[PDB]
Amino acid sequence: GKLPPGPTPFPIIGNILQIDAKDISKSLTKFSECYGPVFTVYLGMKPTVVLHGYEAVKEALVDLGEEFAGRGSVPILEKVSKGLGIAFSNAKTWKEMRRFSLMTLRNFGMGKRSIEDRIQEEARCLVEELRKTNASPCDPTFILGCAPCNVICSVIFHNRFDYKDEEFLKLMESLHENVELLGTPWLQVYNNFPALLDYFPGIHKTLLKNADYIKNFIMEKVKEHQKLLDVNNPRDFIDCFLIKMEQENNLEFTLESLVIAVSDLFGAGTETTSTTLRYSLLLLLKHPEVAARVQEEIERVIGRHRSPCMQDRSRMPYTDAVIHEIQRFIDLLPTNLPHAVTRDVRFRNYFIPKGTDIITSLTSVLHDEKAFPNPKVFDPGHFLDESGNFKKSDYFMPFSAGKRMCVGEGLARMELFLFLTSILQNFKLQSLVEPKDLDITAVVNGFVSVPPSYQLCFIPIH
Ligand code: HEM
Ligand SMILES: O=C(O)Cc1ccccc1Nc1c(Cl)cccc1Cl
Repeated sequence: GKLPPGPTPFPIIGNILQIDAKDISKSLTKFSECYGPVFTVYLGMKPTVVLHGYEAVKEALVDLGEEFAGRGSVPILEKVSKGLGIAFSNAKTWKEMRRFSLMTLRNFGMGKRSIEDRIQEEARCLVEELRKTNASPCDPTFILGCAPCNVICSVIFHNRFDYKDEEFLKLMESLHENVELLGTPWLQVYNNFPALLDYFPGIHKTLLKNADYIKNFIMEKVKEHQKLLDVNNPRDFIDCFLIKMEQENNLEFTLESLVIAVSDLFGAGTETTSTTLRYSLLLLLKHPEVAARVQEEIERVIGRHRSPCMQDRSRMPYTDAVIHEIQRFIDLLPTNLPHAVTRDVRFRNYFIPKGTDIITSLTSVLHDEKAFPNPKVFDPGHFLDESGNFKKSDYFMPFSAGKRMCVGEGLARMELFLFLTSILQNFKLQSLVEPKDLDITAVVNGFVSVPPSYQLCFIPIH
């Protein structure tokens, strides 16, 4: 019996007034200092168990993986998914979509053209459009959003779009707008106070219009794929899904579920990778010696006359340590994505009833002071041994862990490695201000820690 301890909840509104509206993780870490690694908080009337620290997070997500494999409250967004898709689905529907997606999203899961090849083509397109900035000051937000989005287009539709393509920009504008409107760390909130929906219908209204533009953009391509389907040679996510439908026995596979599953991948993989890439460049501007050392490794291992490839990563410990350090340092999703227990569970000396929402503090793992000495300081050394070789850490958990762990983790890491090295191989980064005046403090917008706005010049290396 009994839920974990926690701050005394004021009637109806819960612990809201005790949580920093700008930085919930910071609040969760303060609560943990006086309630321990496992505590409860109220985002309204319903209790939410918070897991803080590597041991608690790992014990639940990994050791008790099935119990914590549920997708917690994610209002509106969960509703547009209609219990289908991957991110907000649960039980059998989730299991089948996730299994299908993992098998399909392998490097060579969709024919002879690997996911790596697709990312390499995009890395070249990214370098080309950066050349078009002609070494003038520019905000990289747009182009850095296009590349990741195009990578997903390539793996889903087997097609990429020009960075000036109307529908594509629209897709990104529809994706962006939708994630912005439906942005908040709590998330559990829209499943609580209905009066707020009417006070601020703006956030909830355009979603049907744009999330439908997304669903419509996708459905349109699906129809095109059905006419060109080759059962012996599927070349993208859609074909593989269409084949799974043709033969089948699976009622979980419909054109409706395909559209939603594709919406999820786009939603989960576009903004995260884009933000990480944008934050990467900022950190390189902030610590130019890091950028210089990565370039030294690029020249020595890859050289100047060929595109970087995944095989290069194992031979580039410094660059790998830098990519790991960027993800750990930026802590993209401070509180992960909301989980929920799939059944009554006795976690340690506490009892957690089925359906209870769970929040895991990834910030507490990624910034553990013992696993990463001086955790608030950017230092690739956190992933380097005394001999300059790459050093793994069980605390490197930016993609989460367990049964719900990021489905596109492999794809994301390839994108970071190939885009960053292709960028540093072809350009020197020049900031308008000195590193000492460069703001690198993140501001959590929705679920994501985004870097402050900045501009830079991409000076071609020749
Ligand atoms: C730097 C980029 C990325 C980061 C940091 C990231 C991080 C994460 C995290 C922390 C979660 C939540 C895990 C949980 O519930 O415990 C997640 C979920 C997910 N991610 Fe990513 N992600 C990134 C890129 C990608 C990409 C490129 C794709 C798409 C191909 C994608 C697809 C997914 C999906 C489908 C889920 C939901 C999985 C499920 O509920 O079973 N992610 N991601
Ligand atoms: O699913 C979407 O349409 C995007 C979306 C909206 C709200 C909350 C989460 C997500 N996707 C998502 C996922 Cl699945 C993991 C990490 C980060 C993000 Cl933004």
